[PDB]
Amino acid sequence: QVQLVQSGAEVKKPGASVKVSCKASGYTFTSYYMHWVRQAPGQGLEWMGIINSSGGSTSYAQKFQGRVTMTRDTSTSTVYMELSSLRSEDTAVYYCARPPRNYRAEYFQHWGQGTLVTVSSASTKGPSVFPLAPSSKSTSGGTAALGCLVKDYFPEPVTVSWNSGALTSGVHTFPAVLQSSGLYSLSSVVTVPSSSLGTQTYICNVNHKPSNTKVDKRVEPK
Amino acid sequence: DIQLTQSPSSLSASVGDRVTITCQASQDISNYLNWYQQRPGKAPKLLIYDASNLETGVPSRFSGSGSGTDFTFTISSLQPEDIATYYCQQYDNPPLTFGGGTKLEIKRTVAAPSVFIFPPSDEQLKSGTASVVCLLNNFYPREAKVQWKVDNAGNSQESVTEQDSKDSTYSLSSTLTLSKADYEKHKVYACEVTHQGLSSPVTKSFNR
Repeated sequence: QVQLVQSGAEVKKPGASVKVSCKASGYTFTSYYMHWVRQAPGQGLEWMGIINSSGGSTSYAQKFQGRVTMTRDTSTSTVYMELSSLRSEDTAVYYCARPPRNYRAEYFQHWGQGTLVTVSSASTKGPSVFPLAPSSKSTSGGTAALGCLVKDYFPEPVTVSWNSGALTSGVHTFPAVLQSSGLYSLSSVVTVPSSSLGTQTYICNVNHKPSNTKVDKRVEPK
Repeated sequence: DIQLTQSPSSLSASVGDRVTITCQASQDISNYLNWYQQRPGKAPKLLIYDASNLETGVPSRFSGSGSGTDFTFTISSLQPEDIATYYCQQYDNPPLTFGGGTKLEIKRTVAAPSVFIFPPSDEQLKSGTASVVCLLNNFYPREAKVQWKVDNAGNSQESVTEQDSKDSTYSLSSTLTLSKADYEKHKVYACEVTHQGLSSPVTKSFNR
């Protein structure tokens, strides 16, 4: 299947640059254009520009003229978007997207997973992961709630899974809140049968790519 | 640039309802107008291209029509998994532009929150801070109130999930943070939840 796997999230100081990669597979790289589209948190979609995988000629929206550079390596099927002289309002999820064959058809049939770029003076901190243990006070008629609390981390995001992706039903991972300390805290919870608490192990898998933190915490009853 | 104006901004409809969203272009763009679906946490997804063509693999309940300046997008039978923000996009003239988005929520039956409370873990207390977590699970509609009562009565934070694709509910996480000493001081930790599903506020508590 067609895959566009994008590089990881990162924080950059104002005035610095980011280079976001997008490795493509499952199709003939050079037969397709690649576009870039960005989205600031809680906002709409903004087109940045287009590169021809064949040859590398580029065209950019006026507002990024002079600070965006799109390139591509045809030998690694990778597309690069570099944004220079970063400003606060460059904080966004950046997407690569490919349209169909041209044989003008600019609708994006495939998207990357997005890369959060955060423009900040603050420095990267990994998270502390604490368990929210199932108790009689997190039980409700045979339904028990457990979770884990991912605290004091920067920048966004973290990904949480449960039992390495096996447990998907009943899972809520809440949007991160920005504490007074300038750091983010998040909680992930899951509801399970109270029957399960003695028989099944629950482990939350927290991953913070910017700080290269990968924690696996077992949550057990109190 | 070609502006795209989308309407409504947001809407709530019931499963099975027919839903139509409109896009207007600031000038003639013929039929170079696409529709994308952005579900919570996910990248956008092409549903309709060139005003009316249904992208391959997209359910038949999605349709689009129009030409020139006025376009429509229709969901013929609204499904719970259709919760999302929908965007139009023109490509008649660069720069490619998007509309502002239409947020589509599901209207369902009233659902009261399941309230749970979590004392701070031992590990976190070792570190000198205590976070108490109050969970309001699977409730509808979205408006909910949480008041923290420490010893039966300023620094809590709340967070609401997007509407759940499965059962169309919301969930809410509230966290009260304290120094280890201030936590060890008080005895009763409660969160009092008010919501339309409850005939009266529910207090869920624990004793340290």
